[PDB]
Amino acid sequence: VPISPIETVPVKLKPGMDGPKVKQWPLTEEKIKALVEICTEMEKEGKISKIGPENPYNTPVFAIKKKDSTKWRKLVDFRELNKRTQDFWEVQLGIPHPAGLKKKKSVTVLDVGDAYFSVPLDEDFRKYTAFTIPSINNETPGIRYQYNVLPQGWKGSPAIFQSSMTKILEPFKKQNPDIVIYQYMDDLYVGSDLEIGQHRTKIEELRQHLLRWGLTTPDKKHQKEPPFLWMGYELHPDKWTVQPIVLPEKDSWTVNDICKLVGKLNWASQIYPGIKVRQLSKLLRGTKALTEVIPLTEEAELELAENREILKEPVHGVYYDPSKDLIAEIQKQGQGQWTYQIYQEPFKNLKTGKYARMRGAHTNDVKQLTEAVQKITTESIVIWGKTPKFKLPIQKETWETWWTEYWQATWIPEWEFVNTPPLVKLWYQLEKEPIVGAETFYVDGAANRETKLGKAGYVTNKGRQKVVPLTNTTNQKTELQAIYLALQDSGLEVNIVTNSQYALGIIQAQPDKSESELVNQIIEQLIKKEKVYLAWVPAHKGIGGNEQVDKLVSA
Amino acid sequence: PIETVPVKLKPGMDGPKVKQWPLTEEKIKALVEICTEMEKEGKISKIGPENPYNTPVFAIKKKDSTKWRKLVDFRELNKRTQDFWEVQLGIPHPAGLKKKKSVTVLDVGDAYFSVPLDEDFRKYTAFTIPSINNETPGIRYQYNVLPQGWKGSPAIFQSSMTKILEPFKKQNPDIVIYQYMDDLYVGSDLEIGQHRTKIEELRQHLLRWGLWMGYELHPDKWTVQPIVLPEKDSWTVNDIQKLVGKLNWASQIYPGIKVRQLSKLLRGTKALTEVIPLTEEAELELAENREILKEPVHGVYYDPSKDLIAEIQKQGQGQWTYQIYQEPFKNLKTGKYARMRGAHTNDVKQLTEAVQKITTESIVIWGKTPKFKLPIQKETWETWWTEYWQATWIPEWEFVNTPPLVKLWYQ
DNA sequence: CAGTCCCTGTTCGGGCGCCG
DNA sequence: GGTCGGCGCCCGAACAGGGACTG
Repeated sequence: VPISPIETVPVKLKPGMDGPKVKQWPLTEEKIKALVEICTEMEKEGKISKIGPENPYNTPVFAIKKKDSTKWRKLVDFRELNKRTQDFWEVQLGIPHPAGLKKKKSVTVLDVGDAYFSVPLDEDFRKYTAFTIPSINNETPGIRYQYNVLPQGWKGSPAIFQSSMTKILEPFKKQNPDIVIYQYMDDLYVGSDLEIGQHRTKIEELRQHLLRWGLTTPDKKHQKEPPFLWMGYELHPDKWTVQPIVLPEKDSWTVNDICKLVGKLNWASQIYPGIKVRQLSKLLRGTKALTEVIPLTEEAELELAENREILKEPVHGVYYDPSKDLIAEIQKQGQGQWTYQIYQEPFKNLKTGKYARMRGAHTNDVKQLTEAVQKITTESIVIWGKTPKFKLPIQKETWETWWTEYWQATWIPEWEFVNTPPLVKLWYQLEKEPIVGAETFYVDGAANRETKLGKAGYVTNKGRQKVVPLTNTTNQKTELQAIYLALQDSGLEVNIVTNSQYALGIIQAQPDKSESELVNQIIEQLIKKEKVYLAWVPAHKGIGGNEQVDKLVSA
Repeated sequence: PIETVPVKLKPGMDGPKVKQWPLTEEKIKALVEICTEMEKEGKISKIGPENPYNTPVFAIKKKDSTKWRKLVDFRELNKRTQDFWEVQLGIPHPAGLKKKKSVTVLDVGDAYFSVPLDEDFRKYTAFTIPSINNETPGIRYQYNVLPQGWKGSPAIFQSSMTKILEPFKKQNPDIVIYQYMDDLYVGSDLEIGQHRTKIEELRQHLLRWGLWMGYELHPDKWTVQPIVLPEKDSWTVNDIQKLVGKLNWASQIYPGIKVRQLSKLLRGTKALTEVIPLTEEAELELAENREILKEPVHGVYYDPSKDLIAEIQKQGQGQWTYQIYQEPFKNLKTGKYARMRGAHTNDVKQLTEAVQKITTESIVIWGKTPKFKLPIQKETWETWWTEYWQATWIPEWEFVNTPPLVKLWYQ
């Protein structure tokens, strides 16, 4: 067996474990011919070699069809080998995005044919990649081979190829610094500001440089004229767009069909602005079977018809220009949904997106806006390496009031106010000092762990009083219930004294939405008020009427 | 031609496996030039995916510094090698460093590159440099010398460091020199003028052996933040309720606090704004409670075997309070920071500045870095904290969400 | 007193999308 | 088909840690 020009990667097994010893699956006669034809061809090219009875290892093997081709792909079920193979640190940190590309004069895209089969495997590791190929007869013992290159299906093949491919490209990038080479597996995006004359030469220099190491660049996969097909996009000299997305038109929707629908809508949201998957994702909650048929809700049918109409019109993204600033603008779409656009010139979007994660049981629009700003920031640093300037639908005084008074550290980068309704504001403000001439409500509430029964009420300074019995409640729900009573039975200005750290910790965060209906009713009451002052006192200390009302709501 | 000191991990623990976080353009360009230069000098060398270990890397700029500085987040590797730099090659902490009139910090991290690293331990110093828009895969390296920011580097270099400082310690026996991480703390009671002169002598004394910077401290002027009660002449129901709630929380620290007579003034269901005269038995309970807050807490002393824990509370208006403790309510030190960089505009910068100041004090006083309880959301901190870091060490931290109770540490 | 439970937040397991 | 790695989303179940009440 000849020596490959590429240096090999030393691979070990985990300490104290032996190679795989698994029996072959029964294969169809149409896949048997597809494997024997490929195995006898890879043996002639030095990619697999015969082995005798001295190799006590074996692993299953099969083959699947290639998309839009009569050729077959050989895959090995290395599930047992991957468990006992050493762990690898993947070098593929992410996925490149076309919005991060810069305008180049000449662009060329090429693909290396049979990428894994052109990189050698470690000499001492070839013994563990032993497999059997069944013949057309079950009584024939079959031919046993072992891999000399990177097999497809092994957990170390992609990590080894990406690092081996980078080492070959480094001397070319070191001699040609101005050439931009986007390396992703076998796909090579090569761009340059050189003239179209010298560009073809550098490409042929690269096709010969890669040829010296056993990497073939077939002219079939060679691309010289736009639009280029790269990473699932269509690269035009001035714009880009995703390859055509096809949504299923099922008359009866299953759970797996919704997952394919949500998955393509999330993929479409990167350039198609305004895609919403709120009511469609509500179909996946609390469901068990993937094949279970589920009818579309009225709010889900309306959301699907809107996403279908957005995909009718053509959209396109531009390329990144380092000479001009980066701008991101967010819009409050639905309840809990946010959309943003990143651009450098008006209406020329580099990319779009959406943020809709619900964090916590109680939240407001300012918190969700801050979470969206952070998602856009980290996403922008990945693609462009810088934080964009933000145009946020929140008044400058609204934000200044929020972060200065909040007890947690919060901050938003350099931003400016854009007047695009609906605006984000704080729906109520708790006073910092007690309100003079306002009725002071001493509220309290308790419950029994066994009977699930409790009381909730208040006592004021003007003699006002109320106690309400509650069924199937807890200590926390009663203390929230006592504050809700004081809000209902008071004027526009009211002081409220409670001994509940739980109820106080929720209201002070100024929420405008909650998963609890009792909290949403407290919020609606706080919005109707003009001045609300909450205060906390320790319980069981005989404080004010908080001891008199504790005794009334004890049972 | 230097022999390597063998280093092993703690028994039953694998190496670090921490992913690299996204880096900005100015940071990636600064790391490529530094690593290419370090690779040319043999300090580091490229590796491949057969190394399963990785440690995050970013770059900083110290206070009033133009030059970038490479920084590795060795917090995970330092945990998995804790028995080395404490049991075998520990460093004694001088208790007199905190009593000096002036203490200066020197970055001596460049000296660790002179000592080679054990071959069997190089596998754990792996780190990956990312690329913008994932243009190229990760460019992985590993260290061939003592890495900056590793707690095993000052331990191995300690024997070499003492022999370099022996001629200087002999001429100046009253100067205290402590070494923590890549920093050298030099403290003396000399006047500020001749103090900086003795530093330049030590800088040239270190340059002749193959090694700059300077950050001045004054531990004798470090003040504590006690719990103080208001000095009102006219008390309302709301003031007394806030006072009782504050004294109820303070009773967890000072067991002698009583609120019996003060709570008796809160018998009736009175309005919050109504003025209440203080009874004779309540005026004495308040004066006695003020005296207990002056006394030191009983049975509070630093335990070297216990970790330090620091809590920070955002007080608004550029004010930040903090407490350092090993056991709850046994605070070893309290304090308050005001008018830091980023005040009245950036909370994350003020918090990043506060953590660095608290950690520096924890090194001068006890020689350890505390674990912080940060009043910030995890996603908010992990997005911006690297933009404001100006120190060569990184403490450990967790995130808390404690709404304000009774504003105990600030009036 | 240590034991629960009421509440809330985080982490991970698993499905889909997309790329090679 | 039921191979591998990466990244993103959505969900629920399991984990986990603090506060108020009870033998």
